[PDB]
Amino acid sequence: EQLVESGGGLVQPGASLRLSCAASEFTFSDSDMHWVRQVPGQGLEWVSAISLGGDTHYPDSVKGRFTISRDNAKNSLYLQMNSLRPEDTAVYYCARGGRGGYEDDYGYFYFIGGRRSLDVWGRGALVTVSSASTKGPSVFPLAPSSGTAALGCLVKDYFPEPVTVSWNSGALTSGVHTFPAVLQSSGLYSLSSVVTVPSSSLGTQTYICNVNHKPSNTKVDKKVEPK
Amino acid sequence: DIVMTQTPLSLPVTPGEPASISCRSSQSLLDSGNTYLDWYLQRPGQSPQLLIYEVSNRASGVPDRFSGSGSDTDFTLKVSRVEAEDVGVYYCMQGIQLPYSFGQGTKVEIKRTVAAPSVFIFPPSDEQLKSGTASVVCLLNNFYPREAKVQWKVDNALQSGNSQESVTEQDSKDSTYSLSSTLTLSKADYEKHKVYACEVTHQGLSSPVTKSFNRGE
Repeated sequence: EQLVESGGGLVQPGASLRLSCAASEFTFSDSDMHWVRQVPGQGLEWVSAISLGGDTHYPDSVKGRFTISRDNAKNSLYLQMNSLRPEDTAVYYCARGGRGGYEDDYGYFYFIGGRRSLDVWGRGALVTVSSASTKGPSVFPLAPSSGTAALGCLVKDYFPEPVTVSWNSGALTSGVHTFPAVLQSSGLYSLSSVVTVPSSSLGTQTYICNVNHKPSNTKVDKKVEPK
Repeated sequence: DIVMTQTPLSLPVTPGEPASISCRSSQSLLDSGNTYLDWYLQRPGQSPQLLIYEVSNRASGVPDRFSGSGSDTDFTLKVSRVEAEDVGVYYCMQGIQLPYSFGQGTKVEIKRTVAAPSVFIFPPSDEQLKSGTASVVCLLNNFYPREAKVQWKVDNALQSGNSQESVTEQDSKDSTYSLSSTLTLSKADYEKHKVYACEVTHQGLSSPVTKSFNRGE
């Protein structure tokens, strides 16, 4: 069972943005579906829900501006967001709610257990509501110096969040620290991703940082070499 | 709307020792025969996952060292023995009435022995200097507790206001933190000065540690 959100990125205040959520390995049409959002560093706020019969529900913070919908043929949930404000900036998760079905003589039913719980959550889609424009990053090497050695990449001057960083296409994960981004005074973000490794590996092991900034369509693989 | 309140908002605990988190609703969550109160865990860098539902039922994969109890308006999440991998933010949630509402979240912090950082300094890359900017990076790696002080010096001048710090969430296996401090300079200023140094003060260090380099060497 998996939920994968799409649509996230930058939108200007007053505009509209539509998120989608693709469901896999479960009968999508037999579950209620919800959206919950979280401003990074803060707590959780319920945004919307749609029953397996297409009835919709909203809190007042978004009532009148967001619309939830589903297309069972496509195994997809949608959240259409209009008149966006800076304060709607958040990570938006789709999540599966009460389980049930439809029998066609007797109609819709619900299982009694777990009816008001969110038991499957997607990875989230960050929506940023800002009048700044998209800017792709520069990727610079943090070369290991001349026991344990440290190296990394500096991903500088990008907007909006987020950027992801892996090492050696995901093969290298131990000793990896990718820091939270910082908002620089210029209004652009920057982050560093570092890894600690045996100094004895520096001559021979190849280290590459894989950077992805989906809002600017910027993807970079940067080899980091001793100097 | 139902108001959910949780306490404490921070919970430091040593692996192997028990923990509990309290939640309180503004109204009753009993449906005269279930009570719609859930617990969610959000591990660092992950989305929330269901931990307990309907007050005391464990979701799939949740071991029985977690339990929930309570009734009506007062609830308790308990862990009989905490493990380092439990680090995260735990949230209570009521589902009796739309809108579902969450408590503020309790951040569980894992206590461990003091661990001094390893410190590394990185000059600006020739690539960045070619672009016209200069960033110096100081890495404090795998330390505990979180409190650390980093000072920057450029030819013995203390830098104030032109650096920024970022700290990781606690690691799920060794319960340490790491920290980066980035000093931003124009290329002209970087090329005018010679000695770049980051001085680190931490509980695990008997005296502050300095890592430095000479531009060009």
